[PDB]
Amino acid sequence: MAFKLVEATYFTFDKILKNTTAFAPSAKRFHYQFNFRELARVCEGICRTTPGQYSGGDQGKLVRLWAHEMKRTFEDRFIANEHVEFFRRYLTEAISKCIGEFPETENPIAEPLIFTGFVAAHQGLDQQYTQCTIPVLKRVLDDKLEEYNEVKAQMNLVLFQQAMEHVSRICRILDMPGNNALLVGVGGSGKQSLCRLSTFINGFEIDQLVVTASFTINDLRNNLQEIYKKIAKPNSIARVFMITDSQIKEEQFLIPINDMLNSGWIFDLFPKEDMDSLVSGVRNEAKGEGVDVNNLTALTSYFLDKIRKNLKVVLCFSPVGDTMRIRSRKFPGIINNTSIDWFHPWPHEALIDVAFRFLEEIEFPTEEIRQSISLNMAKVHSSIDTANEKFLKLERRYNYTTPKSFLELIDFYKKLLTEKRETIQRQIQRYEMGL
Amino acid sequence: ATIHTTRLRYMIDIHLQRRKPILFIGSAGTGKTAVVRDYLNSTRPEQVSHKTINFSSFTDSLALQKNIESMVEKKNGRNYGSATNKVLICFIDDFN
Amino acid sequence: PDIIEKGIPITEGIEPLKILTTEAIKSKWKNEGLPADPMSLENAAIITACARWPLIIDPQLQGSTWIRGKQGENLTTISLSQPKWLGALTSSISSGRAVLIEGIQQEIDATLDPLLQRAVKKNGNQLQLEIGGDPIDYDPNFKLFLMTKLINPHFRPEIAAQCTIINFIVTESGLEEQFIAMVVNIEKNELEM
Ligand SMILES: Nc1ncnc2c1ncn2[C@@H]1O[C@H](COP(=O)(O)OP(=O)(O)O)[C@@H](O)[C@H]1O
Ligand SMILES: Nc1ncnc2c1ncn2[C@@H]1O[C@H](COP(=O)(O)OP(=O)(O)O)[C@@H](O)[C@H]1O
Ligand SMILES: [Mg+2]
Ligand SMILES: [Mg+2]
Repeated sequence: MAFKLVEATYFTFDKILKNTTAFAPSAKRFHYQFNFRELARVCEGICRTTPGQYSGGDQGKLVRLWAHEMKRTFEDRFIANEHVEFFRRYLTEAISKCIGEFPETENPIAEPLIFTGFVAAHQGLDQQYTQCTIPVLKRVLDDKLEEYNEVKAQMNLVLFQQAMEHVSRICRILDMPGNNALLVGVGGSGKQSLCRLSTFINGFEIDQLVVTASFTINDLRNNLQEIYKKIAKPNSIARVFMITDSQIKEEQFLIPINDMLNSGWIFDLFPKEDMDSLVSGVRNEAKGEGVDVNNLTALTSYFLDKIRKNLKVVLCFSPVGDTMRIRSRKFPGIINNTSIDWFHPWPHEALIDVAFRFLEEIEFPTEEIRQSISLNMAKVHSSIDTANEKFLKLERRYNYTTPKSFLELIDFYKKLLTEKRETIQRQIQRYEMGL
Repeated sequence: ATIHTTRLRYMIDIHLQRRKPILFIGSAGTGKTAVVRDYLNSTRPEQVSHKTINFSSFTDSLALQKNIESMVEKKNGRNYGSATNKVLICFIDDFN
Repeated sequence: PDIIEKGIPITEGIEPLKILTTEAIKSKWKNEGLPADPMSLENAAIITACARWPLIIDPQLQGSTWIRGKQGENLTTISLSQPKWLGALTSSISSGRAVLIEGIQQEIDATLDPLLQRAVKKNGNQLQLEIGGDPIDYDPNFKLFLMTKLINPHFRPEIAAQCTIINFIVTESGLEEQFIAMVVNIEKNELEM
């Protein structure tokens, strides 16, 4: 089955290269470029699977896992839902060729099918990565969110199916050692808040830099420098690093971060004498590991491996201008080294759940109004995107509609309705007393 | 190891004995950096002394010299080279 | 139609102009250099009910003249080009009825980004908003209006969400409707009065 999966992953990879018109390097396809790394991390994530849980018949269970993992490094690469459809057809043809005979009852690849090694940690399984059902995922995330609210700063979110899937595939990139996560989406997509949650789900400690109005390159270096002191110590939880487009006030602040995220740590971050004192602390660990000590070559190397494993870099950009594309062109490390993750707009089914959550704890005549309003809230936002597509073709004037725009609209509507209802109630009470 | 890497691996050993530098070209996917990075580990740390340099598109000529200065030890006179006749290798990535 | 299909309790004849604002306040606006066409009333009705800061697009400065009429007292217009615009805005945020920003066509300055955000930080009784190096004391009933003179202006979609966009452009039938209201007042003055 291993050999078949290698020919399969190639077959899918090869059918995409053949369709140069569909997928190619472009201005808006700076990342679309298909490397070894995406095949490598696919091959890496199979190696993550422990023997004891995958022991037995691997005719049904492996192809599912592979297909998922394959899908999550290719879907995120694609921006358009058209490109997605083309890929799924190539993936089915590829599987059906190498496997030969497979049941038509259950599609090998399916949107419902997710794989995560955080669900295992909740159920008391140790280093286990398997397929998790949508309803099980809901219960774990909802429980963990209550734990996050208890200790860290309270974050409200809808926790719809598509947002939860986005939590799963970020948790997955953080579980892989050395590999860095890149989140791309429009302003308000929840990605920064989904990352902070996703980090907390796993056993990792998130550290975001705070940018003041007046900031300097040397001030950034000192914030990073502090983070590397916590990683250097042997018995340390792996530090995640959070960055957004707003946090990057100038392009000079990005240069250090890319050299960190590419490999090891930025050249001449600390002095040579300070580096020597960090190396000595790691030497005590190396004895326990059983790696060659007092070699001063393999040890220094081992220090760079540990630092790489314990530093995770999370980047957040918006693909709205050609400024992000200029970042890709300028900064080579970012697009190739990190694992891209693209946020699509919220589905019609998800928007209904958002409205249904905000309408809760508001009085209504029969609460059937609530369930209907929640539909109309989704229908109105969708009908704007269809009108916005019509507006883009008809006139040169560009309008943009984001999920934060939608959230803020709902809060304003709710406040206006509550104020009008309160005024009407006061007037009716006065009229009743007078009567 | 691959058929393609082993034959390039031989070409590097040939090109390391000589003072002739090597330049690798190909797409992002091809896996050049790793093939060089494997070799630098397999080389003896006394004979050859390896260092990686990565340009992020803001690396000025002055900043490159600071990286070279640190790599090269101070020989007798104006000349700067490694002590005990060690050969100094500087690896460059994202050259263009 | 989609409100009737669901069957949600609503009045038989709804129009957005009536909800946003009463009839009397439309008659006030008419006096303050506004036309009687519904498109301009809708636009004027939006900025009143806006939960976000309103970015206005005004070729022929039709919107700007209305804003100046409405804000009769303590209105200050500060262009991006002015060198003390950071210092003026900070002193305005503390004790300013209203603020107007000229130009700001596209690429909005990073110093305004925290102000543009409707979320404000409350320190005890007082409210504090962080603009520039030093935080400045925020007072309630502060208004911020952003006017931009352009045709097909291009904004960041993150900004189009953050700040509600509204256009005062007199085009097609939109200008016709204004001339009718003007003509009617000259022709049948008695009926309008
Ligand atoms: N699913 C959601 N449910 C509720 N509120 C949300 C949701 N997603 C985002 N938000 C709100 O909108 C904000 C979006 O900002 P952020 O999470 O940083 O995303 P982005 O980087 O796309 O702007 C959140 O901080 C939160 O206040
Ligand atoms: N034998 C190999 N095993 C694993 N990865 C390899 C191997 N050979 C090359 N690679 C890949 O090579 C890449 C690093 O070198 P290279 O592709 O030249 O880098 P770049 O694309 O930045 O020029 C990584 O994707 C790495 O996985
Ligand atoms: Mg945000
Ligand atoms: Mg490389």
